Amino acid sequence: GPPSGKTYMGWWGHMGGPKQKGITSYAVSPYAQKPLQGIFHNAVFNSFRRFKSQFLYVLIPAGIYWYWWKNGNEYNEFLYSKAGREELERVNV
Amino acid sequence: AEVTQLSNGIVVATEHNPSAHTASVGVVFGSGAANENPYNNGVSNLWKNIFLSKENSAVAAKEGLALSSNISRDFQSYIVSSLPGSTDKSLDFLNQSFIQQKANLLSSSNFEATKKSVLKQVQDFEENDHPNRVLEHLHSTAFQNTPLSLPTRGTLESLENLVVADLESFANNHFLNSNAVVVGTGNIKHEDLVNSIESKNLSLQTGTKPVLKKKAAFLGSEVRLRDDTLPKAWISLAVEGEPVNSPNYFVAKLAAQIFGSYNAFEPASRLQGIKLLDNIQEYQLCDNFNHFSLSYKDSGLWGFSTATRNVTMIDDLIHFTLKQWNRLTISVTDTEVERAKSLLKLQLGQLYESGNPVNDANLLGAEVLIKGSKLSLGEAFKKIDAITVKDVKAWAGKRLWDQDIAIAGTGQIEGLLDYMRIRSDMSMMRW
Ligand SMILES: CCCCCCCCCCCCCCCCCC(=O)O[C@@H](COC(=O)CCCCCCCCCCCCCCC)COP(=O)(O)OC[C@H](O)CO
Repeated sequence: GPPSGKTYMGWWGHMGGPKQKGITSYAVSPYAQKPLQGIFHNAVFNSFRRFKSQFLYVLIPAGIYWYWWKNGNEYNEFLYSKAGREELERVNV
Repeated sequence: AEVTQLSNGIVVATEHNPSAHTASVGVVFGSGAANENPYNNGVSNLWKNIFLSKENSAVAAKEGLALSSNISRDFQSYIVSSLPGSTDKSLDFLNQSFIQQKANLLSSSNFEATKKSVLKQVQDFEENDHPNRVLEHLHSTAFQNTPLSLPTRGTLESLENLVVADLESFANNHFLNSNAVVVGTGNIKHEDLVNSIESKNLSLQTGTKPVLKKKAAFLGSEVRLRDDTLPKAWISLAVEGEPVNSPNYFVAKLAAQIFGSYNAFEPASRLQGIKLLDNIQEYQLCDNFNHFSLSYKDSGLWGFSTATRNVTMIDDLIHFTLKQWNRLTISVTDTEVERAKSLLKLQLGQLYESGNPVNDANLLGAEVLIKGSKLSLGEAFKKIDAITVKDVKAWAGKRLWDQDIAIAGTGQIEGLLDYMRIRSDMSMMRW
């Protein structure tokens, strides 16, 4: 319809990307491909690599917060198991 | 007139024609750019340029005779035109050039000069000629891993790789007696029939040409030589065609002729044709049409080539043409069949009976090598009057209905749908 305002992209043919020249692509007509043959092996290798690149980012924060929750709970058993009779006073006073 | 053929190793075929008065004689080999490994493609064109480098001075100075050559895929020929009374000296030069002497021609400095000239020519072709480059890339991407996709003039690295060893190997392995045929198109009758069968006129290497293992194939693919600096956009399509010596060649030719060609800037070409021309005339879409049916010994290529400037509507331009192909494969009117018959008769009579004997000799050699005898105009007309709407429908059902296609493009092809929206427009409608 009517032209729009300022934009960082357009439509097909005039998207607005950087000018480039010298790139060649290909394709193999997926009908004549027989696409998947080692799907289980591909999945195994991809999962291995993805886990290899992200060791600590999942193991560390969950571990530290499990430790924090464990500390809170164990303080609770030091208090809230037939023992509050002699520590609730010092907690609340 | 009718042609006469005989064969004792060498085949002598003549098409006598008193209408013309420029006798010609040459040699057509059955091996071209389709029988060479991709190690160094540029050998046949290198030989062609070698023949077109220094013997031109010899033929011009010694007597009156002009020589020319052309190699496309397997019609490698070296035609030597002449005057009607100079066929003897023409064959004398041919004999002195292609058996002995064959050493002074392959001089070193001459070889590097020819190599530089060929490198410059191929670089110029790659830089400038887009409409033929897209077709060459279509050939390259339609026959992947097969000696039918490599370009007919080679690549830069292929030309710069080898020097003399593989050239002489090609000469020894493909310039033989098995697949060599002489031609006598022009204004001669029977002297060619005898002069070729002579003690002095023999061809070296009376052996056999090596046979390839993987003959040919066809798989859909894409190539996108996207150079957005170029103003226009050149794209092409192709479907598995039909080789020569098949009882459907004329049917495919008529199917190609039905849609025909079109030029936007020519008023005559804008005022005829079929429904798709009106559909693309309503909203301007493209400038050129070229419906082709390329046929070689091993396989064929029936497709579509075009060039457009309205880069935004490439999808519409492709969609209309594919829908018209589907209309052809579902329902054809007899009036367009009759007009296609007449147009094909006109174009084939123009092509097979042009005034230049060089083209006639090339066609005669191409027919003789893989046929054994040329098919005259009358028989072609007889075989084309039998083409019917049912035959065209049955043929298009097998070839144009859910078959692999290959697209080659360059320029500004941002709007070109990659592979699925361009292939799923054949059998996914309300059939
Ligand atoms: C009160 C309803 C009355 C009928 C409604 C008709 C419209 C039905 C669809 C309703 C909205 C669905 C949302 C998506 C619609 C677009 C689908 C689309 O784009 O898919 C194809 C188009 O699908 C269609 O819609 C095509 C059929 C047109 C139908 C026209 C109206 C028919 C009305 C009869 C009833 C239809 C509904 C039946 C429901 C069971 C694309 O292929 P193409 O052929 O357009 O691409 C060609 C390309 O350029 C390359 O060649």
